[PDB]
Amino acid sequence: FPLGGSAATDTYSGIKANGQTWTADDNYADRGAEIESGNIFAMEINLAA
Amino acid sequence: NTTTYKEYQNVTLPFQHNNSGFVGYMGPTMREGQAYPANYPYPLIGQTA
Amino acid sequence: PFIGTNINKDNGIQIGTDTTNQPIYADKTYQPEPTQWNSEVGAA
Amino acid sequence: QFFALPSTPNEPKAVLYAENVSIEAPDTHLVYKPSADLLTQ
Repeated sequence: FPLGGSAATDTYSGIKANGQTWTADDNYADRGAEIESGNIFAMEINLAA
Repeated sequence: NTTTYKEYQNVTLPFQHNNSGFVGYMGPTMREGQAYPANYPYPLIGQTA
Repeated sequence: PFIGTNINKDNGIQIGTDTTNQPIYADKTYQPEPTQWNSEVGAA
Repeated sequence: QFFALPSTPNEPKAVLYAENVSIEAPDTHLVYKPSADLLTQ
């Protein structure tokens, strides 16, 4: 695994009515590294062979 | 041999160094430094001794 | 290494002191740190 | 708490449950803590 989840940071930013009409006041002004979609990127190695 | 080596100078623990960016600094801290040739172990073998 | 602030001709890295400091070359850095897995070197 | 997308497409392109909790850790002694403010511990 990597050293801090990972970097994909879908920098998202907010939500509300109509269509999740958005702008969550407690905003997160484009704060939003979301669990960057998916698995946590990483590689392998047969650490036993 | 401290008293026969012309160019010996003792080095304290914080100022010793074998891995830059390759082992934490003074503890189990992560991957500290940048890179560099070793300092401390003072080889005891090889054509240079 | 020492991602530090201010660089200066005849000087450069600015470790820091009562007023301001500066290191010197018999021991600059070699194996010191960022260690916030993240210190992105920004401006300055 | 639903969120968004730079591609504003002001639409919930991504939401994850947020769920408080009560963290123990019987086994860990943070060795460089620099709480909800820090990370990188």
